[PDB]
Amino acid sequence: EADLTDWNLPLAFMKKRHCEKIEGSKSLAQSWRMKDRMKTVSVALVLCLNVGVDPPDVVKTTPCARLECWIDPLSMGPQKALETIGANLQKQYENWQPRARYKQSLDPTVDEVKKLCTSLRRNAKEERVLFHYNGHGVPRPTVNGEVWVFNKNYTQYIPLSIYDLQTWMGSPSIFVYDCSNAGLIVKSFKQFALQREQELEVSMKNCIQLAACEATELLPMIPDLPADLFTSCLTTPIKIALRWFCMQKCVSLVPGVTLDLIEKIPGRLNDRRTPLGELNWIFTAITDTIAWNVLPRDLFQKLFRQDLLVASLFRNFLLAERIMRSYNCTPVSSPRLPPTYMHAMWQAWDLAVDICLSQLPTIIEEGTAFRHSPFFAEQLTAFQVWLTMGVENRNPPEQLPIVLQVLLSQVHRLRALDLLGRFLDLGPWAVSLALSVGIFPYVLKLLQSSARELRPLLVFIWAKILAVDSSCQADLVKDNGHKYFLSVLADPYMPAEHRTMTAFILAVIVNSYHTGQEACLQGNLIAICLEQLNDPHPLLRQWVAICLGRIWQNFDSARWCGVRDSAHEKLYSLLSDPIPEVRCAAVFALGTFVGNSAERTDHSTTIDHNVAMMLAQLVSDGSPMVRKELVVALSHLVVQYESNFCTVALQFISVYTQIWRVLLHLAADPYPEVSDVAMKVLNSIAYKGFCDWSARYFAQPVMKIPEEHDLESQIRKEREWRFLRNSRVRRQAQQVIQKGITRLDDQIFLNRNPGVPSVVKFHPFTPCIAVADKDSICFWDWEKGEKLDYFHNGNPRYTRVTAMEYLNGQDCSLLLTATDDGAIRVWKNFADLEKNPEMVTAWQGLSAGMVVDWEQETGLLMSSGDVRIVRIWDTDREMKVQDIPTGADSCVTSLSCDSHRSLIVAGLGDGSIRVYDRRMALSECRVMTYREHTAWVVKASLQKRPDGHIVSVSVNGDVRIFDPRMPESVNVLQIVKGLTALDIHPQADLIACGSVNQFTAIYNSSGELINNIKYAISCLAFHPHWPHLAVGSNDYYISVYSVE
Amino acid sequence: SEHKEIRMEAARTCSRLLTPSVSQTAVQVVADVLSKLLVVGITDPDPDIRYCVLASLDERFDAHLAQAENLQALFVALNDQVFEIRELAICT
Repeated sequence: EADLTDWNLPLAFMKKRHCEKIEGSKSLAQSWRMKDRMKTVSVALVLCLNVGVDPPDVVKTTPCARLECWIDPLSMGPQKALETIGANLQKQYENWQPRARYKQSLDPTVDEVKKLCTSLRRNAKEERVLFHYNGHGVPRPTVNGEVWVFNKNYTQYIPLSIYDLQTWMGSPSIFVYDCSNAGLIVKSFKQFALQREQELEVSMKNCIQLAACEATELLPMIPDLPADLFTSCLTTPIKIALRWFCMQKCVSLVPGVTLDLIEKIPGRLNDRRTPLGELNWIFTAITDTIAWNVLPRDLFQKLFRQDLLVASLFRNFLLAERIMRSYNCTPVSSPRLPPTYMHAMWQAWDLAVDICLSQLPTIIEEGTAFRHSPFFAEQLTAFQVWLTMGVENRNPPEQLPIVLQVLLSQVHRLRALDLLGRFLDLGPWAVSLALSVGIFPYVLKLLQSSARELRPLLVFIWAKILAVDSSCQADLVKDNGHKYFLSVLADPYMPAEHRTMTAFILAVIVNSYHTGQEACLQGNLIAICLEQLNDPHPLLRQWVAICLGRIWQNFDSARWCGVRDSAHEKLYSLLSDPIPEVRCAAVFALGTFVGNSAERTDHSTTIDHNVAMMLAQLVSDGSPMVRKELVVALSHLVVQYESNFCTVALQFISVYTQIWRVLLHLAADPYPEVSDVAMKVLNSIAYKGFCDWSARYFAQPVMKIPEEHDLESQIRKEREWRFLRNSRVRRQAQQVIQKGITRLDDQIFLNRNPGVPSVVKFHPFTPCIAVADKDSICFWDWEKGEKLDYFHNGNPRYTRVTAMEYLNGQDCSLLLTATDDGAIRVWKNFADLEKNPEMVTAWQGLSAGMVVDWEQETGLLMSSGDVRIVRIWDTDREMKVQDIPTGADSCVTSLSCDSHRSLIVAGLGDGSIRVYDRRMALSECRVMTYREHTAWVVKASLQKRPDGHIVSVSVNGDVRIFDPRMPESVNVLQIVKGLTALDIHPQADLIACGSVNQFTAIYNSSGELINNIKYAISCLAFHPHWPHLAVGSNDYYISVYSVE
Repeated sequence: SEHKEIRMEAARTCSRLLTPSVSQTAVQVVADVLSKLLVVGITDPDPDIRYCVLASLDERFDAHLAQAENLQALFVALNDQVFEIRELAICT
């Protein structure tokens, strides 16, 4: 089952390639941080009507458009009713905003106009004035933008002073022109504004304008219309829409409806549960949706998000565009809008009305409890579909402005909040899109609700926002909402993920600035954070320790609880942590605990000294990141220990010097960045971050599905074709042994390679024979018989590259190199000369003789040398974790750590052979000792086998074979008595002898011999399956031997 | 492959070869061909190709047919010169 064996075969440093790639970003528009709040001043209501006096331009007919604000003056008290309409119109505007004033201005002459406009403008200059007009009992506007009222005499022509109004309205304002040629007023306003420019050459028009028709047009006279139609739309859209609707079609698919019933829809145009609330509420959603769809991006916020009475009547403008184009009108706007009348969302409106008014012919009479509209259910479903494929970031989904209404609506909030969660869990565009749509104020407000439902919802959403967003600035902590988080930091009633997010959110609140460290005192965050050290989830333990380490920022009043309730000592339980990310997170927090203590000394010197000695312990790690974070926790102590360090530094030319001793340990490290990190921190004293990795994760999508179950997933397709290949290789490479051994009748190659015999390794299925210079990783090709290249291991030339291993064999051909001084270094990408290699990790493992045994077999690395011990290395702790001694005192010179009998052999520096049951107590490891060697053990092949026999050679000059259950050397080959190179390969059962002659000597485990062939040599090895030989030889050279 | 009969059976190929196929990776491969096929259904000036391309769709792809961009391609098809294409379109 080869591709299952290939993945079952473990691999090394898999996560370690991820972390250092700490992400950065730049600030958006993020204009949900919206500034400008010029509201309205007041409404001018220059209600020029001269009631009953026909402007002589017009001739009426009996079927006449007559109503205004749904009052008829012809059937009312004439000169009295002229007041009533002004109050009525104000009261309609008060529905759209009452927090601004009103003057009801009836047939005003220029003096009256001057008084009205200038007095109101004088009360507030930068604020928006509302110019509002009606052109009745008043002829059509002049070519030069003028009017027709004086002392209500006879529709008397008057210049409107419009070019003076142009500075009265020069600062922000809005204008409405209800008249028979309003586009002429707008055009001429441009000619006067251009005359203002033709002075300003020594705010051209920011101010808003709404025109009841274009210049060429003239108003309708159909009696079924309210006469003030443009205003009636801008003021009462629902009455218009319903009263338009009911006339339009030419077969009434619901037939019961009449004008009479649409007057009597129940509700009060301000209650969503009532039908008369529902149609408005739907209309409110539709208009935004078109706006987001069809406008260029900024213009939407500029008109529909900056200000209320700007936006609100603007929504009605689209409804006006529809009815007006039904008739012969084309109303027009200050800004240069694109058209809208056609858009598909209008048909969603018309269906929603038909559904509603199907019922009303009974509800009016039969006490029918009405059926609520399905509009929102239908809408969220469509969005849910686009998420459920979720297949892109292209043409982003237009339902987005509908979502905002359900974030408020309790009746349906849950579903919407989840869907929004999934959307926010997508990549940063979706976050940016929600933010710039103006999701923020809802997501700000709604944490007012301590409903447990917000834990998987608004809290998760907050987490993902903050994962990218630095601009949220403990806002809900200077506001009330934070009380939510203070529960779900510690609240156990859900999985630790929910605490992980909250620990991150509170770790963000302390990341932001001192507002979080104040919030620590406003809720005792230290104590409840320490309670979370105990939960099993490692990334919670990380976020808890990064929380406390940010709590101990320069806000020393927080460190008072960290001292006075023993946080720093209690936290040492996460120095007893196997997880190097959690270990680092605690190491960081103790770093800032001492470091940021406002240069406080005295009793803190004694206590923080214990923190320093406790930190000094964790030098144990092959981990590059613990090796950095240890030195960085010490540079954090130095944040106030630089107040003492100058004299302490001189002692190597107590506890300050234990920090110094640890810094002096890491400054030599074979990973250049770890030697650098310690070197630069020693040097800065001599002259006198990880949390961003935690942040760099949290943006990643969670709901999106891991790959390997998909047959089209490329990781799987590479594995499945390329590694399954090795069934045939693992057979074929051993088939000459299966078929029985034959003469060594051929050679692939004899020539130079740039490496010394201090290391030789054969790569099993792929061509790199590694033979390396004493400072090197260097290579030649066994498949084709060809030069590959030299590269540098980086160890200094008084040391020696002494061993090599591969952290698989076939797939990810990661390689380890080891050095006589110990130096362990791990390497990639040279493996098929694709590109330039790099070092994935290195550490000074083993700090006479050095030896290595990597187990692909089990997922463990082992090595021995001057430490008088076989180190056993674990990549899960990233540490030396188990330790087997020399037994005698002469350090090990050849070894095998078997895991098929589970044994060690240590061929020693005194030439004795130690055999170990590695289950025995570590002071007692000897199962056997042998002493038929007494100089130095050059070869110690304890075969990792069911017949786990020992072949061994020593500087005494002899070969012998030994059995681990016998106190003796049992049998003999000695084909040459003893010699400068030998191998005994455990899957070929062959031996090769480093003949001093020009022909290499070759023999068998049976004591039999085979044909000797051309090249004293210092190293050789057989292939891991093939009965073929690589000879790393002597004098920067290789020769290779086979059957043919 | 402007030669008429190639185009007809190449449609009837791509359809059935897709029919046999959670993870994004396969679904992306479905989507990729599916739209590039659908283009032809409205596009082709050889009218019976327009017919056969539509005829090749079924419930066997309903999830991607519930996608809005495709609903536009359907609506575009829903109005046509050829009565039978319209008769087929309404069913979907």
